[PDB]
Amino acid sequence: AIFSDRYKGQRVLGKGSFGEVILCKDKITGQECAVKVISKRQVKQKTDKESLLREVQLLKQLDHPNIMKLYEFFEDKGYFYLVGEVYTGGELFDEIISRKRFSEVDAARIIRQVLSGITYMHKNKIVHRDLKPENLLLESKSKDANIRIIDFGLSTHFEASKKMKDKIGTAYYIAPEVLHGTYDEKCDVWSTGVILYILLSGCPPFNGANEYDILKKVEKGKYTFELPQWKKVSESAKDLIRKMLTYVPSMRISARDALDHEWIQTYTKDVPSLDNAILNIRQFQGTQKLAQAALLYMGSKLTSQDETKELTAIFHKMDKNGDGQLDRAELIEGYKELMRMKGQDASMLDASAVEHEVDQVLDAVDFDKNGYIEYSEFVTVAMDRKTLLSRERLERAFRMFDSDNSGKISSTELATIFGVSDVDSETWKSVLSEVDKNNDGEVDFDEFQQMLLKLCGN
Ligand SMILES: CC(C)COc1ccc2cc(-c3nn(CC4CCN(C)CC4)c4ncnc(N)c34)ccc2c1
Repeated sequence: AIFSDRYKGQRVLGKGSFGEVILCKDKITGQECAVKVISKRQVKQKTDKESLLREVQLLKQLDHPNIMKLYEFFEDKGYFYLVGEVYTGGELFDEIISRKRFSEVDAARIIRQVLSGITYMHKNKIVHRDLKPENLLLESKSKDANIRIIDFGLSTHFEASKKMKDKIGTAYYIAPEVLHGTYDEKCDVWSTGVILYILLSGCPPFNGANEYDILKKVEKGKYTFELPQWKKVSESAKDLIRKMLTYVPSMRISARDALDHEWIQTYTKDVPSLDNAILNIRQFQGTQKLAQAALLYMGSKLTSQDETKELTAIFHKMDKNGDGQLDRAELIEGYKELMRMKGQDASMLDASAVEHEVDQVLDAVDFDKNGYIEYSEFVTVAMDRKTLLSRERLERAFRMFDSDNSGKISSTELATIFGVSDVDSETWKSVLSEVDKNNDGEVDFDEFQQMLLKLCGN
């Protein structure tokens, strides 16, 4: 069975752990699904084929309201196609920051759902290991929507990326025992404890100016509740967090036992709003998403340098007599040749999607698609479109982060952003000196963009 014989791509949702995720549709039944596409060249398997196939077969039979439903699995020479149920509510934290109030009742209802999901998967001997806020999706845009946990089962069968653009926001949530090599299902309880701590305070329990500093704190395992906003929080919530953030996993509370904890029993069956927490989460989230967007922008610029020259070289080879003109079918053949090697665009997984993409570029530049075309102009527009989309994505993240609409990001804020982005301190300061030549101690959007261009060799 071939994935593209059955499914057509609608639109790219985004890059998640291990691969890009595409909204797809069954060509016969019209069923919509969310397909995670793992490139075999970029991601290495940890287990054999026997093991992976059996896991998939088990997962397809499992069913729980707080776990993503898996429908199908496909494999070809280059990729794995993981076909799951599509959820439309987005990431939990993105919904949380938009609401006016947030209490321990809201938090307890959220955590009960997470613990219920984890409990169920643990009964079936499946461990997540990489549990974090971006793995908590809302089933729909409804106010009361269930949480659906994504990526259960993946870490067991695939090695994680070492690229920082993939490792953003991982260090806060990882259990200490995962760092040293001996771990079991209890690591998921630790990660949920970290998430709970953040839900109630808006600040990570283990924090630092860069990834390795965060990991050092995690490894020591020590945290406190001495921040002012913990005065608002019930002792039972702090007691549960303690039990989930117990260092020795054998002494740490199980997921199933946490469901029976006083705090869950009291607050899920009077309570003020955690206003300081929601403000801190908004800053946390904003900071995290801008760091991610920065890395993705820089990644997109490098992909463009690579793809522009490769696409030009492919068409040069095709252009036999060398007059620079190729027809639409040839442009498709060359663009296929390109996306064939590169694992960048997952929405270009079959010939039909490539035909469509080529037509969109020709329609943008007002070139007639039924005659011969100046390929060098096609390349420029095809790449400039991606450059523009990348620029616009970054800008939206910049505006989101700039919550007072000042138009600026301060040096203190840059340190925070670049710290999360794990860009070396003297490196970004060096680039800031290049861009900020009046010692303003702040950058507008274009200046920020220029700093990022200088941080990826431009
Ligand atoms: C074979 C199993 C162990 C895992 O298989 C799957 C299959 C589909 C998946 C789909 C997603 C997924 N990922 N995403 C979107 C993320 C993609 C990146 N953006 C920036 C943030 C959200 C989804 N949105 C709606 N529904 C979904 N199911 C997803 C995540 C993990 C998945 C794992």
